[PDB]
Amino acid sequence: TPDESFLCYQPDQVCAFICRGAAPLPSEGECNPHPTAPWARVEWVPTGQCRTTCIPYV
Amino acid sequence: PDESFLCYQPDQVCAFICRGAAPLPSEGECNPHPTAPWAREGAVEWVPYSTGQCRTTCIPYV
Amino acid sequence: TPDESFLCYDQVCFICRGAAPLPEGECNPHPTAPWASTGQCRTTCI
Amino acid sequence: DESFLCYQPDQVCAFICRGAAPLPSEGECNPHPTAPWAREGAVEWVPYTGQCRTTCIPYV
Amino acid sequence: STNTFNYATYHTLDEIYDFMDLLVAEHPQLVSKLQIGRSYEGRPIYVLKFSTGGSNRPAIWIDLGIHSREWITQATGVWFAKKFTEDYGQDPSFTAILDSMDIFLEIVTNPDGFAFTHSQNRLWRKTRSVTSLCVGVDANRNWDAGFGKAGASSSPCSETYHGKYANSEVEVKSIVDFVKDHGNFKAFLSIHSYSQLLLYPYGYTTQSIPDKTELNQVAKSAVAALKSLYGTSYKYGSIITTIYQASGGSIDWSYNQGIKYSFTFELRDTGRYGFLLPASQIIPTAQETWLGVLTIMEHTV
Amino acid sequence: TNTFNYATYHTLDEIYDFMDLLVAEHPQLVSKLQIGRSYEGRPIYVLKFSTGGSNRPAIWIDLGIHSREWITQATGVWFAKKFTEDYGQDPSFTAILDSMDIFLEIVTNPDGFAFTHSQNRLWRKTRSVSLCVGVDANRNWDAGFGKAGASSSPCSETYHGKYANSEVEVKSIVDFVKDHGNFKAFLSIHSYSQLLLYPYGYTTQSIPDKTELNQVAKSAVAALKSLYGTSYKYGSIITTIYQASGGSIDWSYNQGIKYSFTFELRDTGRYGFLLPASQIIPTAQETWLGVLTIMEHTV
Ligand SMILES: [Zn+2]
Ligand SMILES: [Zn+2]
Repeated sequence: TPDESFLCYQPDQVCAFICRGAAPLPSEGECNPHPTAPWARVEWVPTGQCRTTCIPYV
Repeated sequence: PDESFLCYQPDQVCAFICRGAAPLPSEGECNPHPTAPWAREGAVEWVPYSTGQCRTTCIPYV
Repeated sequence: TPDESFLCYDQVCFICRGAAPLPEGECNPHPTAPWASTGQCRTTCI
Repeated sequence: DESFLCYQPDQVCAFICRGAAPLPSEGECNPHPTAPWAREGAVEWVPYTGQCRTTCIPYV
Repeated sequence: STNTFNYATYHTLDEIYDFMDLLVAEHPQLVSKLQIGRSYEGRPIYVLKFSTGGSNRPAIWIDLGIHSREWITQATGVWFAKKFTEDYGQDPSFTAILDSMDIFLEIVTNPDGFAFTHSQNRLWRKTRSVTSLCVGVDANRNWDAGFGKAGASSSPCSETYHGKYANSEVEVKSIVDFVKDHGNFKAFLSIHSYSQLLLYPYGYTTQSIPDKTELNQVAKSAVAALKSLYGTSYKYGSIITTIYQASGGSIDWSYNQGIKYSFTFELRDTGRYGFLLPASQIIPTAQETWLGVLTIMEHTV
Repeated sequence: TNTFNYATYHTLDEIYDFMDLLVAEHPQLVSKLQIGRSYEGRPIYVLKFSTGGSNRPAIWIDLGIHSREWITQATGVWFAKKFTEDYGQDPSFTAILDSMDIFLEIVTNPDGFAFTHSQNRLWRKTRSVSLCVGVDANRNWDAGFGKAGASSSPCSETYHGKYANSEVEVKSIVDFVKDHGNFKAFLSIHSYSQLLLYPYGYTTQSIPDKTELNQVAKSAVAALKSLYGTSYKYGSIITTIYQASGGSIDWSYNQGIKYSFTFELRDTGRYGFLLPASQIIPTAQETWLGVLTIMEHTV
């Protein structure tokens, strides 16, 4: 039911996930439960579903 | 393994019994806590929760 | 806009999104009653 | 765990036994899974070649 | 008046029969009294019919006091009868039910046994037939459903004596003939005490009924509704798994006739007072059981 | 008090007038003690039931610490009358009152109670102040004060206040009980859940008297159940409801008052706090049986 927020680190971006009945896959980086990133606050995509937005590193 | 929690919210207490999950931060101040009769009786229905499942039930402060 | 729960006191009845139950009886914010003579409403705003 | 319902003229007695079975004096005894009342009631093991815990109800 | 009637005490057969007449006189367009037969000793056997029209509408059968010592059942029957007349046109669920279905309430299924519990032996269970050192038959072992099988006695002296043949007891035969002649019963509820159980078939066999999932779901709901009132715990399941094997029982019979919603209630308590449940618990027992009975009726409609 | 309607919920003025009537009718048995003034200046009243002695071993009973729990204040009103009806008639209760004093506080939280009649029927806390008003008077006692099962947030229902005994409604009782110094039983009456509880709420640590209080609870519950079949469970607060730090009976027990129990009256959540007036007498009657059982074991 409820939404769980995650923050992921990848070498080239930071991604925020809000998931319902799911969590980010290992391929989506070092992802850990964390408050929704301030810039993350639309499209649910996929055991459940996650919406996600990223910002790049340079 | 089944783990149980009492989550203390401003207006109510909610019991959680969980498999492969733990109550989310949105559930309030959650303590690992043996299941009480009211919890055992009311928390019947498993629902998908995080990457596992929980059964939950609440009471107001009495 | 999150859900706000109320308890109104013939019967006892509310979960609302951006509104509150009107004097629907003697209503006060209260956790959602467990069941949601002398019956029981399960109502919903807006 | 070996369990029985023993049907007597006035009551039914449940037996959960280890290393024993209800004696002929317990009436018409049928191998039978335990009902909730039998689990609620049959709490104390007693010597009986082994031991049994037992509880009865009148016909209801 | 049924308004000044004391529902918080146990009554004699005459008082209950007089109550039936009062309630009919007060609600003649809702309730009628039917004599479906005479007991072994010649007492009229009465059913209250609750109806708002139609001809032989889908019906709910409720029997109480088949075992005479289970005094909480007859007392609950009296309360139920009054409740039906109090709630019709006030409660929308119960009005809906009665607007499409009839209810047949047999408050005292075993009138000789009941008279005997007041006159001679408070803890008498059986009918009073002598078909006489060892009087009577267990009316809930006399039905033509696994008759004679385990869970009934071939001994006249035992409390589960099945009798010489199925339907030998006029008290049972009367219900059988009534329900069969009617042909349109949708639910069939037998009310007993005690244990705090809600039971579905079978008692005579470990074989699962084809409607196990549904009846188990209905029992689960009715028990939740019952419990919601005063916090009384009930258990539910087939007769054979939840109390004991019982052959020739009413709901096994009713179910095999095709009456799907066939249930047996075991009311309060779990043995402290047993059959001698105090009068002060009549009303609370009837009130909470009503919620469970209503739940089943809603599922029927 | 014979013409008084016990099957109806009363305002605070009705209950306070009732107390004066009862004292007038029974001057040698009951006296009205004022133990303090509430945050909003309302008198805090305790009914003393006594047949004499000086500093006799005492039973404390408090109701309506949480204002919305109306069954409790109503039960306390019925209890008061019952005590005067049964003294010199019931041999067991007569024996109790010939050896012991009973202190009954019917409305432990009068400001909240006033609020539940005028503004919010479901108010729980005191009315002390802060936009966010009031302290949970049953989180304000000096017994694991501030520990888990109380909130440090003023806006939350279990707000423990700035410090233990910060609430005059709690300090008034603490002062009184400690000054007296000879209380043997301490009973706090709440609703709802149908529970009889013993310490502790603040810690999973068992009390030294667990076995006995458990036996006392068992008898009380059986006695209560016999009237209407009202099903109670029993056990420690923390294992049977939830963790609750700074509670009254944890405090009393730590003062050495062995027979410290909390009742959660009817129901189990159907009407909850909004228990209909029709259940007032039935509740009071069965609860009395439980309470008298504890009193009998106390003597
Ligand atoms: Zn409380
Ligand atoms: Zn029976």
